[PDB]
Amino acid sequence: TARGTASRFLTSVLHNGLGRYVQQLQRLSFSLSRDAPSSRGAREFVEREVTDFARRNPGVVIYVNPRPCCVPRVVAEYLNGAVREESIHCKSVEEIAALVQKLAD
Amino acid sequence: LRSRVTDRYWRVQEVLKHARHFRGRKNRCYRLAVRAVTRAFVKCTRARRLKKRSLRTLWINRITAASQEHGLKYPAFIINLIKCQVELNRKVLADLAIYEPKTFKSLAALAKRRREEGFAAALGDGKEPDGIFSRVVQHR
Amino acid sequence: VAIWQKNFKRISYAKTKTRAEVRGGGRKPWVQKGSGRARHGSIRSPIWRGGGVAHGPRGPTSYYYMLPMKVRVQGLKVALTVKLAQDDLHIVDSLELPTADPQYLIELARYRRWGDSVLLVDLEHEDMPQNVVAATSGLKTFNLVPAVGLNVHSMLKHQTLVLTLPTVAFLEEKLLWHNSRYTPLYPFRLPYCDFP
Amino acid sequence: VTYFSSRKGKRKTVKAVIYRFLRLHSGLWLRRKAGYKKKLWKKTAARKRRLREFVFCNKTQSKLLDKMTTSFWKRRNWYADDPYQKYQDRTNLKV
Amino acid sequence: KVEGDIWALQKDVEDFLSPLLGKTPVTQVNEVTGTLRVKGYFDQQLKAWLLEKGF
Amino acid sequence: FHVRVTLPPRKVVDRWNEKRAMFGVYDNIGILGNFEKHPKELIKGPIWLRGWKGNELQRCIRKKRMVGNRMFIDDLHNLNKRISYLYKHFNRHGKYR
Amino acid sequence: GPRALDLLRALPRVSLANLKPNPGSRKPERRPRGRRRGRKCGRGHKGERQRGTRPRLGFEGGQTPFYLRIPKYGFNEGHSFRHQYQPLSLNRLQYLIDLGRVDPTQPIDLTQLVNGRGVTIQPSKRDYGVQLVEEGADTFKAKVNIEVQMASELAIAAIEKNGGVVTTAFYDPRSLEILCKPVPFFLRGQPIPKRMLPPEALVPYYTDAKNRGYLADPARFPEARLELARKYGYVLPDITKDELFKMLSTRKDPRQIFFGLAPGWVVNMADKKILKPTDENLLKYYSS
Amino acid sequence: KFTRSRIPDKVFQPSPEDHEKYGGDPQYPHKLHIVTRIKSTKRRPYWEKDIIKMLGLEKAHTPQVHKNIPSVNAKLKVVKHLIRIKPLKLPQGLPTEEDMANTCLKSNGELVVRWLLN
RNA sequence: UCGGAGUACAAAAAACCCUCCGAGUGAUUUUAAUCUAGACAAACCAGUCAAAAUAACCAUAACAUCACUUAUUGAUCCAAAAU
RNA sequence: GCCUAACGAGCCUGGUGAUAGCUGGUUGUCCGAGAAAGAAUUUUAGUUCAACCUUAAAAAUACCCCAAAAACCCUAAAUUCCA
RNA sequence: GAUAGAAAUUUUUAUCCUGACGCUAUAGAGAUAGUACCGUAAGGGAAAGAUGAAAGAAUAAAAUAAAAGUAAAAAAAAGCAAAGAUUACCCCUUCUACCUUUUGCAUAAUGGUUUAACCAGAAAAAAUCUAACAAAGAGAACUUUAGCUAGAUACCCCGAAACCAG
Ligand SMILES: Nc1nc2c(ncn2[C@@H]2O[C@H](COP(=O)(O)O)[C@@H](O)[C@H]2O)c(=O)[nH]1
Ligand SMILES: [Mg+2]
Ligand SMILES: [Mg+2]
Ligand SMILES: [Mg+2]
Ligand SMILES: [Mg+2]
Ligand SMILES: [Mg+2]
Ligand SMILES: [Mg+2]
Ligand SMILES: [Mg+2]
Ligand SMILES: [Mg+2]
Ligand SMILES: [Mg+2]
Ligand SMILES: [Mg+2]
Ligand SMILES: [Mg+2]
Ligand SMILES: [Mg+2]
Ligand SMILES: [Mg+2]
Ligand SMILES: [Mg+2]
Ligand SMILES: [Mg+2]
Ligand SMILES: [Mg+2]
Ligand SMILES: [Mg+2]
Ligand SMILES: [Mg+2]
Ligand SMILES: [Mg+2]
Ligand SMILES: [Mg+2]
Ligand SMILES: [Mg+2]
Ligand SMILES: [Mg+2]
Ligand SMILES: [Mg+2]
Ligand SMILES: [Mg+2]
Ligand SMILES: [Mg+2]
Ligand SMILES: [Mg+2]
Ligand SMILES: [Mg+2]
Ligand SMILES: [Mg+2]
Ligand SMILES: [Mg+2]
Ligand SMILES: [Mg+2]
Ligand SMILES: [Mg+2]
Ligand SMILES: [Mg+2]
Ligand SMILES: [Mg+2]
Ligand SMILES: [Mg+2]
Ligand SMILES: [Mg+2]
Ligand SMILES: [Mg+2]
Ligand SMILES: [Mg+2]
Ligand SMILES: [Mg+2]
Repeated sequence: TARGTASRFLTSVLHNGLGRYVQQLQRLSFSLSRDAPSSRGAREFVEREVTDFARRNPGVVIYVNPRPCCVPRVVAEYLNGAVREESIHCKSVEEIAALVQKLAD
Repeated sequence: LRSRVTDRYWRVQEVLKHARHFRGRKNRCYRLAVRAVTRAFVKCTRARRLKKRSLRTLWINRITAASQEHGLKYPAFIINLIKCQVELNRKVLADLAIYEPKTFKSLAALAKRRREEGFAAALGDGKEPDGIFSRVVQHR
Repeated sequence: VAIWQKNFKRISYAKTKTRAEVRGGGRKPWVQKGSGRARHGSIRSPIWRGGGVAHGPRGPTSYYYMLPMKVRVQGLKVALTVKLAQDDLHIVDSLELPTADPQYLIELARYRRWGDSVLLVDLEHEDMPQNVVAATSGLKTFNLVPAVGLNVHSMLKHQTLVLTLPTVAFLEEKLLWHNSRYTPLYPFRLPYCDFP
Repeated sequence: VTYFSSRKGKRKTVKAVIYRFLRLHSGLWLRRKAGYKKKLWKKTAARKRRLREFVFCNKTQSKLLDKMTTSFWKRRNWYADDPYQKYQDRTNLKV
Repeated sequence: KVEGDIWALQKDVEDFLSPLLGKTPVTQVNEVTGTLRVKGYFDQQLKAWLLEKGF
Repeated sequence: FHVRVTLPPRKVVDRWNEKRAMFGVYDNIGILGNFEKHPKELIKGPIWLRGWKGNELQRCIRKKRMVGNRMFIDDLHNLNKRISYLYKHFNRHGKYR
Repeated sequence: GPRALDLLRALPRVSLANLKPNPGSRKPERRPRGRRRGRKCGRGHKGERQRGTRPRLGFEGGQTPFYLRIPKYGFNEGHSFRHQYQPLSLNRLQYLIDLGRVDPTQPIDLTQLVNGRGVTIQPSKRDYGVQLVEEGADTFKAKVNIEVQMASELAIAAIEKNGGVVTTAFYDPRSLEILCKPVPFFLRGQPIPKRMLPPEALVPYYTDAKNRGYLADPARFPEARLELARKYGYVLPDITKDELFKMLSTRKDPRQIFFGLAPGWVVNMADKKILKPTDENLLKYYSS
Repeated sequence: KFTRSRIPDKVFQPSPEDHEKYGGDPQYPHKLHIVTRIKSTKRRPYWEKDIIKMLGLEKAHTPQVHKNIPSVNAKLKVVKHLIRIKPLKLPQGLPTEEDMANTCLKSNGELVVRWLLN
């Protein structure tokens, strides 16, 4: 509901895209597990295509943490200081790739 | 094996978060909130459907205002702008009326000229006289 | 086979009193009409506070069913086959040990990379050597069972299976008998022409 | 019909169905036409013959009688000189 | 009781049954079980075919 | 819907105790033992439920037939009333008929 | 062959943590919870259906029921006393002989057929043994000493063509159970009983040489065999000068259940021994 | 009682002035119909609904090409009050196999063969 | 409860405490059988037709007829006869 | 009438979870298709069939349907069956 | 008719291996208790506990300050109280509360002040799906003219006036 939630006007960060386009994704931290069955998609993503994403986007610092966690998470920190925390719990590699690309965009 | 619900707090809060800004006991009591939240959502969908109609009516009113300010009626202005193959919708026309007064006056002058050419052609009933702005340009 | 093994032995000892078994509730708490409140019969109805359970669990319930014998034999065969295929089956001879130290078995297993859990199967209960008996009596993940105690549940529970040569021959003979056998006219415990 | 008996816990059968009906193993039920012994002096020869003839039952009645009877009456019987042994089976049914 | 290339068996069965029906027979392959399921009664014909093939 | 404010003591359950390690070890006693004993004999429980399964009415009937001569007065009365209620409900109530 | 075994090498360990039933094997149960499956929960509106007080199956709402307006006629009248005989095709007998289930070198009996699983006899269901049918008489090429309870005329002709012996005998239900399952009877611990004579309805069948009755006059057997051979246009084999004439002419006493064994004997299978009564009264009772 | 309607034959006998009024050839009838459903089938009988369904006119304001044979003319007569019928005109001939993907149907009824070339 | 006409104008069906006729059988002799294709009608139960083939009469009919002929009728169970 | 504040027949306990064709209630999300009544019935406050409808499976024709065809005193809209 | 229902005849090998895919103070016994209390009596019949190693550590210490109800902080034209929105709370525009029962309810037809905890679909004969073996299937008794064995799919809660016995 629009009346129940907040609102804002359309705007760009620091006049992005005017003189040059600066990617707003600053860092991407994956927290996964090396043996939990729910982290299998995250493990396959890290094995296969985290390096390709890092090479495609050199302006974002990617951290990977294998720790004993039950739910795997991804934390996207932007140039504004905004933090977006998403759960990659039980998702396919394609779903992880789509979510990561959406966060980058 | 006795099973009881343990997440009822979150089940209640998921509904109560959408009614915090209500008035009366509907923002507190769950029984009175579920009915009010459902009505709020139904009204949200209906008003989403009606927002386009409301905004189109507002744009039409603003176009009528500007055209009458230029000494022209809205139906004549629209039909002559269409006859001039100028396919600008009501939103753009209202934007021009508010923020581009000279451009809107030029459009009104063009519409009035096309109306005059149409009236002259209808009065003459002659095929050989063709208006300068009454010519139709096909796709190229 | 694993679900059957988990379930046929189950007897749930859960029982709740219905409205006919709760102590009181023998009379109408108030008259049907005029009182202005809701109509009720027994005060032990499931609606009431101390009333009985509407459906609940009813007495000891036995979830006992018996899978067909050929299906169970095929399950045993498939468990053995997957254990061999995934390099988790090891054949030894005579199941003898030098010492009765469980730590010796621990070192041997971690040296041979057998796995965290090992199940050792011997031919007969009374013929198991005292050395391995004492070694496995003090271990949790190293479990020693006779040939007749082999089953799919434990085979899947333990990462590594260890079989002796007589145990392998016994299992082979016992499992290959059902592929070319008649249906039992009477239970096979009774005498037959070619069966004990 | 008693779906669960009080002694054995089994399913019972109504004896009227077996007393006035016959089931072939193919699933068909055979019955006698009602009124075939009533007021024969008042009926034409063709009507009397039609009443005397045996008749079958449709799907609804067959399923009803199957529900009323138990599995002992749907078994395969090999009687000595059975009149309906030739009719026990169905042939050339293209469905 | 089919062991091996059940897909090859299905191909052979459909090739054998195509002239008899005038069209490719409808078949289902259960590879985890090792079963071929053809639409229609061809039991005697398939028995004779397997006898001739040597099974 | 008030929920507890403290962490419950985490149960340290082990998967390698005696019962869990020897669960159903002789489930194939017959098949691998030159048949003398059915897996029925390994079932421990009430006398009227060893190697048998039925719905509530059948279970009550079997209990009354087997151990009904040793039940207490109120227990036997409750069993009889439950048998009567189950008979009436199963033979006279329902939708599919 | 089994490429799944090689595929399993790459796959992780098969344990209890990764187990799945076949898809479609277990249809999920559905409970009356939610918007769709609530609100009368598939029972309907008011009446007897929603309250679960419907009448019985045969009830038609007060109309005279269909299963009650039909007149009673004898269809299953006396069904529990009609004699039943399991059919055994000559085709099935030849199939059993070819596959080795029954040996033609020995006299074929009901016990031998049951052991070879060719027939299944349920004496509690009023079965009185096995009858012989002619469904495979054209391709029957075996010489056996068959022993049945009823035999078709064409089946008898087909067997005599190859040169066997057909004998029809009677077995009361007790002796029939004993013949079908001798080992349970031997573990029962009771002496072998005498074989009851057929009732008056079956005496003519078993005392005629045309049916090869076991109580029939042996002097009339060759006449019946010759008549059969002349009717069906085949030469009657010289059975007397056959190598297996003893096996073809072996017979059971009309009071005898098994071959060789006698009524009153106790077969102690644990010690592999036979106990025979010697009392005069017992012997007279068992041989009478 | 409300039933179907039989249209008399004199209804479908065109006047000599009708050809000039509607722009039709007095000699050669046209070959193909362009039929476009305008009105809804609601509050109309089930036979009219079924005729609309079998004519492929389920969706409104979408032209469909049909033959000019009496077999379909009968159904078009049955549901003539819910449709607009025009003749299909081909100034550039039938579309060839090399011009299938570059054609369009104008609102005035001529199917152009080359539509927005290049 | 059953039948005919109108309602219900032209295949079938079609309701009202709608409008009118009727039936709960008589008279007479041609005393009118068995078996079986295929059909009508029909929720079911019931109701209707019927070719060919069989034994007796012309060696060429047998559908009993008439009274508006359409209605003139009652299921199981159970009781009685002589089955 | 009165028989411990309710007597056309006290109260308590047990049968008893009496029985209700009658009223009320029947608890997660999303998706697909989707029904207004002919006959019996102490039956019209209900059930059981039929016709519709749902879920699966076999097939091949299914609706629209020009001629031609369907009664005798007069008879409309139109019906049935069909390429 | 609803329904009731055997028998003749068969099978059953000693002991430990016993605890819990039962509840955790509206649950589990009614129970802290057949006690208070209610009836002349037979009889009915409850609710009520929460700190800490130490309270012989109460100038006592830490976690939630999360239900309904209030206070902090009474209200300013207009309207099922919300939505579209808006620089902006209202002011503007639009929507005849929700279940149940009905041909049809905003209906002035029923139900509910609110919160918390309890409160209502249960059965495998025939069938469908999956799997084992297959002219045979089933770990005994049966069914079998592709069938037999196993598993999963299914059928509520409250309410009378009454009747009988002591
Ligand atoms: N008998 C019958 N009742 C219907 C049908 N359609 C709707 N109803 C009933 O009508 C009511 C709901 O009305 P609706 O929402 O259909 O306008 C409900 O009581 C429903 O059972 C139908 O096709 N047949
Ligand atoms: Mg839209
Ligand atoms: Mg009580
Ligand atoms: Mg009472
Ligand atoms: Mg009550
Ligand atoms: Mg209490
Ligand atoms: Mg309780
Ligand atoms: Mg269901
Ligand atoms: Mg269920
Ligand atoms: Mg529903
Ligand atoms: Mg509701
Ligand atoms: Mg109703
Ligand atoms: Mg209701
Ligand atoms: Mg009546
Ligand atoms: Mg049998
Ligand atoms: Mg018809
Ligand atoms: Mg004739
Ligand atoms: Mg009093
Ligand atoms: Mg009730
Ligand atoms: Mg009623
Ligand atoms: Mg839908
Ligand atoms: Mg129905
Ligand atoms: Mg016509
Ligand atoms: Mg046609
Ligand atoms: Mg009665
Ligand atoms: Mg308590
Ligand atoms: Mg509060
Ligand atoms: Mg307002
Ligand atoms: Mg309204
Ligand atoms: Mg309704
Ligand atoms: Mg009303
Ligand atoms: Mg009103
Ligand atoms: Mg009202
Ligand atoms: Mg009311
Ligand atoms: Mg109201
Ligand atoms: Mg209500
Ligand atoms: Mg109220
Ligand atoms: Mg079943
Ligand atoms: Mg009475």
